[PDB]
Amino acid sequence: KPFGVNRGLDLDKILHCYQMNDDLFMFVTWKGCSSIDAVHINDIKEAYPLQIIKYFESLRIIVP
Amino acid sequence: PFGVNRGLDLDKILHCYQMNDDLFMFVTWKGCSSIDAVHINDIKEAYPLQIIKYFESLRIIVP
Amino acid sequence: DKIRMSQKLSCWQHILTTLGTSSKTEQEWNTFFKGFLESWR
Amino acid sequence: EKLDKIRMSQKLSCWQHILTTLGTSSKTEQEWNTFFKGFLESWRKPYCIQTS
Repeated sequence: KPFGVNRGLDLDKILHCYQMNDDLFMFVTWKGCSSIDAVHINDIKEAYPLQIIKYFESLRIIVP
Repeated sequence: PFGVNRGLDLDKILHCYQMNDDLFMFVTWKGCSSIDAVHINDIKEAYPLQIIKYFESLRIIVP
Repeated sequence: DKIRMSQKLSCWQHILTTLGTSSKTEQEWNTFFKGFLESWR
Repeated sequence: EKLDKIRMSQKLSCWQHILTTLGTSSKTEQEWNTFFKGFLESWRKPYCIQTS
C-alpha cells in the first residue's frame, strides 16, 4: 500500500533526516495519518520548501 | 546599500552562520563581486531551492 | 526518544524502494543500514 | 575550502552587515564578542549539521 507523497496527504512534521552520499532522506509524518515515512528530499522540495528550510534552521549548524 | 536592497539576482550561497535563532547566509549577487550577510528570512521566499541545495551540500552527521 | 524498530524498518524499505537494491553493493547497504540505525539514536 | 579565498576584510564587512541588521544594542557586548569569535572560526573549519 502507498507511502510517501503517494498517500496524497499533507505534510505534518519532519522528524529527522539521514544522508547517504548525495542522497538525503527525510523522515516525515502526514496529517491524519500515524505512519512515519522516508521521503527523498527531491520529492518534497517544491511542495514544502519553507517547512524544509525551517527544519534545517532548527538543527545546530556548527564547527568543527 | 547591501543585501536584497542591491536589487540584484542571487548568484551563489557561499556560507552561513547561526546565532541562536538568527541564521545568516553569506551570498554573492549576479554582476557583483561583493559578499553580503543576509538573514535567511530575507531570501527564504525568493530562493528556497537554492537555500535547500546549500544545506544539502553540508554533511549531516549522526553524530 | 524511542521510535519503534518496525517503523524504522519500514522507512529503510522506503529507501531501498527509492534507490533500488541493485544500485549499491551489499556491504555498502550494510554500512549504510548501520548508519541508518545509529542516526535514530 | 572555497572559503579560503575569502579575505579578512570581506568577513568584517559581512560582520558589519549582521550588526546593521540586529543591531548593536540588541545584545550585550560580551555576547557580541563570543558570537564574533565563532563567526571568524566558522569560515576556517568545515561545518556539520547536527540532528539535535
